[PDB]
Amino acid sequence: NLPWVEKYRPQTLNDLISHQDILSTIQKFINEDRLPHLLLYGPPGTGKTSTILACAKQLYKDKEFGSMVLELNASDDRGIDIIRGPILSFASTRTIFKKGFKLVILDEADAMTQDAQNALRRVIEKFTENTRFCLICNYLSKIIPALQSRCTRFRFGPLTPELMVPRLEHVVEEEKVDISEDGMKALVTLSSGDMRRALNILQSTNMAFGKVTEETVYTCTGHPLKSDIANILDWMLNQDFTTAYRNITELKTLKGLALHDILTEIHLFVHRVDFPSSVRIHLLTKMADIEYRLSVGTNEKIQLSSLIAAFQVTRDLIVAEA
Amino acid sequence: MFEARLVQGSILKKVLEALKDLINEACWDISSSGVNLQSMDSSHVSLVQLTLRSEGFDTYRCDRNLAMGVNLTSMSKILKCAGNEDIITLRAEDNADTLALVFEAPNQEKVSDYEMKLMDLDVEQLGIPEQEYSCVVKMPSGEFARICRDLSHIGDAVVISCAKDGVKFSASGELGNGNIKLSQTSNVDKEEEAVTIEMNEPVQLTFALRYLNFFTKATPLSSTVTLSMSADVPLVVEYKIADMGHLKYYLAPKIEDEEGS
Amino acid sequence: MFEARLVQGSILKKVLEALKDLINEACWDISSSGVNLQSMDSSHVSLVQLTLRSEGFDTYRCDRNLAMGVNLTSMSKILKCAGNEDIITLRAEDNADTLALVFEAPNQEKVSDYEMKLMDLDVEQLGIPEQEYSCVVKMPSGEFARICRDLSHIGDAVVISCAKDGVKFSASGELGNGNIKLSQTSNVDKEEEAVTIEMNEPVQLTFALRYLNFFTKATPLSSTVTLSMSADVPLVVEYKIADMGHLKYYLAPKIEDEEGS
Amino acid sequence: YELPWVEKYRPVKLNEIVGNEDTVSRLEVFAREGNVPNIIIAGPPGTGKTTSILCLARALLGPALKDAMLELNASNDRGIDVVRNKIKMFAQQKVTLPKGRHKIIILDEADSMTDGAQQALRRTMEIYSKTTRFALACNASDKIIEPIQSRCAVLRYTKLTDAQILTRLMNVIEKERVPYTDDGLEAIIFTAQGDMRQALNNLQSTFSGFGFINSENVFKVCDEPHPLLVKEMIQHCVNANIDEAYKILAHLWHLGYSPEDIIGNIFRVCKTFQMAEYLKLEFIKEIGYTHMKIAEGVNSLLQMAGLLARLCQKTM
Ligand SMILES: Nc1ncnc2c1ncn2[C@@H]1O[C@H](COP(=O)(O)OP(=O)(O)OP(O)(O)=S)[C@@H](O)[C@H]1O
Ligand SMILES: Nc1ncnc2c1ncn2[C@@H]1O[C@H](COP(=O)(O)OP(=O)(O)OP(O)(O)=S)[C@@H](O)[C@H]1O
Ligand SMILES: [Mg+2]
Ligand SMILES: [Mg+2]
Repeated sequence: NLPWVEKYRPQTLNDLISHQDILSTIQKFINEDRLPHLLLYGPPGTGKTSTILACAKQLYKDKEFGSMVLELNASDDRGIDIIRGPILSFASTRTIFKKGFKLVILDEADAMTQDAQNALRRVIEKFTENTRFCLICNYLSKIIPALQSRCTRFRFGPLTPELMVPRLEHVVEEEKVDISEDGMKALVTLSSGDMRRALNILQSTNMAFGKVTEETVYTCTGHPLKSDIANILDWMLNQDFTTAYRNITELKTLKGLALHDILTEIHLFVHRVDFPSSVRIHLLTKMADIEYRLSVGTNEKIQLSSLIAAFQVTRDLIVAEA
Repeated sequence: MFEARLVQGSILKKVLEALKDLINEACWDISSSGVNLQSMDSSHVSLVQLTLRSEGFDTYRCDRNLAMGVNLTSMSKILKCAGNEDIITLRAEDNADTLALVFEAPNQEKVSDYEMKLMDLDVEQLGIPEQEYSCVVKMPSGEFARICRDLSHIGDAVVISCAKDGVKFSASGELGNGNIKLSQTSNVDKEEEAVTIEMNEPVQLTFALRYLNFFTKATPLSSTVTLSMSADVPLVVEYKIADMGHLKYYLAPKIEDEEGS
Repeated sequence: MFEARLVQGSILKKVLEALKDLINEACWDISSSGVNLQSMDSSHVSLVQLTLRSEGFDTYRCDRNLAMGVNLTSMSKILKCAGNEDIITLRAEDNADTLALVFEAPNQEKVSDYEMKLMDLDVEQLGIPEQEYSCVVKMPSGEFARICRDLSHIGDAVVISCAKDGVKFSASGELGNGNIKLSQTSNVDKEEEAVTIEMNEPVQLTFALRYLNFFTKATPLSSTVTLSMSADVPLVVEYKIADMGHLKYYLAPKIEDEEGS
Repeated sequence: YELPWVEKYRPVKLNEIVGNEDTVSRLEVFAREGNVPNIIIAGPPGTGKTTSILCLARALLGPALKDAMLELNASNDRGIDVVRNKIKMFAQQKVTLPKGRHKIIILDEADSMTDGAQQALRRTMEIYSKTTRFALACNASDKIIEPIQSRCAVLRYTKLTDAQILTRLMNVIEKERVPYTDDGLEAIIFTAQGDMRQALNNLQSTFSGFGFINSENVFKVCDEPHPLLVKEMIQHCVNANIDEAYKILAHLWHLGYSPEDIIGNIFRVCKTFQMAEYLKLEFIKEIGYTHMKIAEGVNSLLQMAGLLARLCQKTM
C-alpha cells in the first residue's frame, strides 16, 4: 500500500522524541508568538521536516496551510534566481487570512552558495514581522556566519538506541512481524541513529523475507558481516602475504565487498583489538592514507596489498614484542 | 442541468476583462440564489467575489449545487467573439466534461455554440468575516480608474487616507510626492458623483499599484464604487452591477516600514 | 516667491510633449517679464527658446530673478496626471528646491499638489543672435508635422531648399528620392492654410530628421508656424502661442561634402 | 513584536564604535572638517562597515538626511541598469546644504559588481565630486580596481578583538541588567568567533531561552562540539596518547557531528591552546592538511582518526 514512514509520520509535539528540550522551547516560543527564523540542522532522518510540519499544523489549520506555508526543496535549484524569484515575492506580501506571519520551509539549505546565502540574508533581514523562515540543513558549516547570526539554530541530533527501541517496539506491536533480539540489535546498529532508515529497513525485511533476524537484515542490506571482517583481519594478522592476498581477493570477488567498506569496518575493529599504542598509530596513519588513496581513484588491488602490508609489518612488530 | 440567459451580452464582455490578468481561473458555484464566483489570486493578495442573482437573468434553471472550474485564458479571447447587444446563454449538463456558451454572432445571423472544458480544481471557500467597516466611500468609477492611472506615474504603492474630511490618495516615488484629496461633492446634478463619507474614524493604508489598476479595469459595469476600509480589514471595492448582483474586490495592504521613534 | 497661474493645462501639456524626447533637463529663468527657457539638447546640436509672458498667466508673481533647473522626464510624468481644462499653479520659493504643481482635476472637485525635486546644474547662457535670416516662410503647423512624419520614412537626413518660388523638401534615402515643393497656398477660405515668403536669398541646407520630428511635436500649440533659414545662423522653427508667448527651435546642419570625382 | 538586539542597540554616533581606533578618529575628524573625500571601507563581514558610514552621514547631514543620503545594498537588483539610473538620478537632484556638506551615496557590497560598473563608477565619482561623495563598502579591497582607489581614500576595518567584544558585551549586559558569570562570557566569546552581530544574536537567543548567563546554557542553544572535550582531545594528542583521544573522538562522533564541525572546533581550540610554538605550527599544518582532505570529499571517521594519529606522531 504505502511505506511505513508515510503511514506513521508523527503529527504531534509529543509524538516526536529525544528533542524534548527543543520541542519545549519551540512550544514556549509559539505560545507567546515570539518564534524567530529557524535553522534546524543535523543528520538525515532525525525529525527535521516533521517537527516543523507539526509546528505549522499547530499554528495553522488544514485550510490555510497551503496558503501561508511555501515549501521549497531539492527539486528546486538553489542559486540566485530563486532568492530574487518566488521566495522574495512570497515573503514580501500580506495575506487576507488572520494576522499572523508567513512560513517558508526551505529543505536542504546547506546547498546554497555564499552569494545565495547573502541574498537570503538580505531577504530575511528585510522582512521579519510578516515572514518567519525555516532553513533545514545537514551541515551547519556549509552556510555563512551572517546567516547563522540572523536565524536561531537548533541541533537535531541522532536518536539514542535506548530511546529509539520503544518506537520500534510500537511499530512491531502494531505490525505483526517476527522480532528477535539480534534483529533489533542489527536495526539499531545499521540504522545509525535515525528512524527513517530503521523503518525503511524494517519494512524491506518484512516485504522481502517475512521475518526480522540479524542475518535477514544483513542479507537484505548487504552490510559487511562481523565474522567476515574478523576473517579478513585474521588473514591479515596470521597468514603469509600471498595467502592473505589471494584469500581476501577471493572474498572480495565472492561476497561483493569493496575496499572502502573493508577499511571502515577494519577501522572499527582495530580499536577493539588491544594493540600497543605505536603500532596503533602506524595502523591508523596507514589506513587513513589508504582511504585517501582510494578517494583519489587509483587501482584497488595495490591498495589492498598496502593494507595487508601495514598489517604484516604490524604482525612482525607484535610477534617481535612478544 | 444548468441553464442561464442574460438580458444583454455586454455584462460578461465587461466583467471578464477585469479577470483577464488578475486571476488565473474561475470557480463557478451554482445555487438557487444564482451564480457566484470566489477566486483568490495566485499571489494570495487579491480576492474576487462575483454574485449574480437569479432574478436578473432572463431565465434560470438549476436543480442542485455545482462547483465548476474553468480557464480564463481562452475565455478572455472568447469574450472578443461575442457582440455587445446580443443574448448569451450558459448551458451545463449533469455529467458532461464541456460547457456550452450559446449566443448570436455579431452579424445577427449565426448561432454561436462555443464549448469550453472543465478543469477539476480542488479549491475551498475562504469565508469573509464581513466586519463593520471603519470607513465607507461612495465614488465614481472612471474617476477612480483615472486617479489610479494618475498615481501610476509616481510610485508603485499608493496611500489611501480616509478621514472625516474625505479621501486622500497620495503617491510618493523617486520623482516627488503627489496627493489628491476629495470632499463634499453632493452639489451636482447627476447622482453618480456623490463622493460620500459614511464613517468617522480615520485610517491610513498603503496599497499596491498594479493590484488597484487591475481592480479599476472594471469601470463600465456600474456608475458608482463603494470603497470600504478599516484598520486591519482589507480594502473592499464593491460594484453594484446593474440589477442582477454585485462584484467585490478584497485587497490586503502593504507591509508598513519600521518607523518607530 | 515664484507663483505662476497657467489658465489652461493644454498648452503646458503640449509644451512638455514637444520637449519630452529632446531635452535632458529643462532650465527656467524667472523675472518680471515672465519665464524663459534657453537650453541645449542632450547632444548639443539643437537649441530650445521658450518664452512665456507675464500677462498670459492668470496671476504671475515673482520677487527676485530665479534660475531653476529640473529633470524633464520626471516633469513629463508629473504633468501626465493632469486634465486639459484645469488651471495650473507653479510654486517655488526663495531658498528651497521643491517645485510644486497644484491643479484641479477633470472632476473639478479635488486639488492635486505634485511636488518635484530640482537640479543644481550651472549652465552657461548662450546668447541668441537675434539677427535677420535668408528666408522666412509662414506655414500652418499641421503641414509641417505631417511632412516631417512623411519625410522620415524615405531617408535619414533631409536637405531643404527655399527660393523666390516657395519651399522645397528633398530626401536622398535608401529607398530612393523624395522631393516636394509648395508655393502660393494663400488661395483658400481658411486663414491658417497660408504660406508666405518674406526674404529673397535662396538657401539649401541639410538637417537630421529626428530633430525635425521632435520639433514637430509642438503641433497644436500654434495654428501657424514660422520657418527662418540662413546660410550661417541655424534653422529657426517658431510656434507663436496665441495669448501666452512663443517657442523657438534652433537646428544646426549636417556635413554633405561633394565628391572628389 | 520586539526588535532583535542586532538592530536595537546599533550605535548612533562615532564615539560608541569600538572596532577601529585610527579609522574612527579619521571619521571623527572628517565629521567636523566638512571636506569628506570619496571613501572605500574594507574589512571582514560583520565588523561594522555600514554602521560607521551611516553614523558619519547622520552626523554630517543631520536634519537633511532623508533627502541627501542614498544607501544602496546588494538586497536590491545588482545589474548595470540600476546603477546607471538610480545613482545618477540621485546625484543630479539638488539639496539646500551648507558649505561643508555633500550628499552621500553609500554602496554596500561594492565588490560583486563587474568591471563595467566600476569603470562607469569612475566617471560618476569624478564628475559629481562637488555635489556628492561616494562611500563604497567593500568586503575585499583587492577586487577594487586601481583607478577607483587612486582617486578615493581607502579605510581599513579589522576583525573585532575579543577585548572590544568583551567591552561591548558588558555594556549591553549592564544596559539590559543581565545576570552573568565569567564562564558564560567565555562561552559567548568562543561561540561568537570574533563577530559582533553573532555575539549579540547568541546572547539575546540565550537570554530569551534561559535568562541567567552560564557556560552550560550557551551550548544548549548553539550545540557546537564542546571546547572542554576538544581541548582534552588536543591535550591527549600532545601528551603521546591515541586511545584516549580516539575515545573522545568517538564520543563526539556518536553524537552525530559532521567531520567539518569537529575539525573546525579542533582548529579553533588549537589556535588558543597552550604548548610550544613549533608544535602549534606543526599541529596547524596537520589540521589544515586533514581539512583539505575533508573538504576534498573524504569525510569518514577514519580520516579524523588518522589526523589524531598524525598529531600523536608529531610529538614523538
Ligand atoms: N523523533 C521521531 N519520532 C518518530 N519518528 C521519527 C522521528 N524522527 C523521524 N521519524 C521518522 O522518520 C521519518 C523521516 O523524518 P523527516 O523529518 O521527514 O526527515 P528529516 O529529519 O527531515 O531528514 P531529511 O529530510 O532526510 S534531510 C519520519 O517521516 C518518521 O517516520
Ligand atoms: N565596532 C562596533 N561597535 C558597535 N556595534 C558594532 C560594531 N561592529 C559591528 N557592530 C554591530 O554589528 C552590526 C553591523 O553590521 P553591518 O555593518 O551591517 O555589517 P557590515 O560589517 O557592514 O558588512 P556588510 O555591510 O554586510 S558588507 C550591527 O548590529 C552593529 O550594531
Ligand atoms: Mg526533508
Ligand atoms: Mg553592513
